[PDB]
Parts: sequence; C-alpha cells; structure tokens
Amino acid sequence: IEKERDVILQELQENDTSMRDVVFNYLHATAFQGTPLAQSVEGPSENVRKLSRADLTEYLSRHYKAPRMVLAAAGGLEHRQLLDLAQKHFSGLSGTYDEDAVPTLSPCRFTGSQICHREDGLPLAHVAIAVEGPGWAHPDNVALQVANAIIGHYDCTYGG
Amino acid sequence: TFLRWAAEPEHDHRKRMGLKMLLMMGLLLPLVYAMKRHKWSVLKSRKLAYRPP
Repeated sequence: IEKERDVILQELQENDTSMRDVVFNYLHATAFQGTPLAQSVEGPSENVRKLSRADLTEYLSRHYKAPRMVLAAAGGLEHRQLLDLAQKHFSGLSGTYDEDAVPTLSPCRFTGSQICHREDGLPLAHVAIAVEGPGWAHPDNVALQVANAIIGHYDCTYGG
Repeated sequence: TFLRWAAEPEHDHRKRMGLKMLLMMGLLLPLVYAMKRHKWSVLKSRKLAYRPP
C-alpha cells in the first residue's frame, strides 16, 4: 500500500506531461462541476497521500457486489463451460447488501463554462470543446456517431 | 400665453415627444443595462489562480 502510494504520485507527475489527458480531466471538471464526474479516475495527489487500508475495504465491501458485476468472455469456449466455473468460484460473492448499502446515481449537472490554463512555455496548444450528451441508452447516440464521422478526424500524417 | 405660442409654437408638441421619450428611455436603459451585465457577466464572475511548478 505504501509502495504503490509512491508509484502513483510518480504517475501523476508523468500524467502532468500527457497534455491530452489533462484537458479531458480539466474538461470534466468544468462541465460537471459540483458532481462526482468532475473528479478524475486517479483523484488528487492529496487523497493518494491521505489514504488507508480501511478506506479501500469500505470501497470494496460496498461496490463489488455480484448484481452490479458481470463476467463475460469470447473466443473458443462454451457458455456452459463458463457456468460450471462461475458456480465453482463466483457462487461465494455477496449477492446481497444492507437496506441502503449500494448507492444509486442521480443525474449530474452539466454547465456551460470555460477553463483556460495558460502556459506559453509549451510549444503546442491542446483544446477541447463539448456540450451535454444524451447518455448511453438514448437512441440518438447513433445519429451523432454519424455526425461526428462526417467531420471525421485528422493528423498531419494522413496522406490524403 | 399667446406670445409664448408665437416664440414657441412647438411647445404643445414638444412635450408629447418628451413623454414618449421618457417611457421608452425608461425601458431601454435597464434592458440594455441587462445585456451589458449579461455579456460582461462572464468577467465579473471569472476567477484566477497561480499554479507554478
């Protein structure tokens, strides 16, 4: 726990240079202010320093429940083979939980905003603009994937 | 009273426009003052910070 604590602080210093990852993390911070989605997967370096074994056992004992989870596979196997192992191994999971142990997700507050981290020392300028999206299950996701695809994408290596 | 009409026959028509004005200007001044503090609102509410290495 203490080794990887030092490692992850070293990773953040590396991800401070991955300018792309920074923008999206800044982006979610502003679109989704005051909500969890503003957070990063990695979280602040403070919590990385101020963490405990107890915080994790809480996190694991709360979220990792069979109903919220999925086993799945693909390739040269059979479904029936997978079941005999699931019952063999995964029958032992906590398939239940207390009256209010598992949280639920409310909608999150999108907002219109801007963040402008000025750094002239660096030679190039990453930008990211976006809006509120439908969600996964909303059917108009299909039409939008076309609309983005009309615009497409580009690098300076494409020979067209 | 007659001479004031002679030297200023526009008097009676002057004020009617004076009335139309203040009612319009009573409206446009706050409304424009809103669009101002609508567009400048970005700047009256922005924030700053200083994150050196």
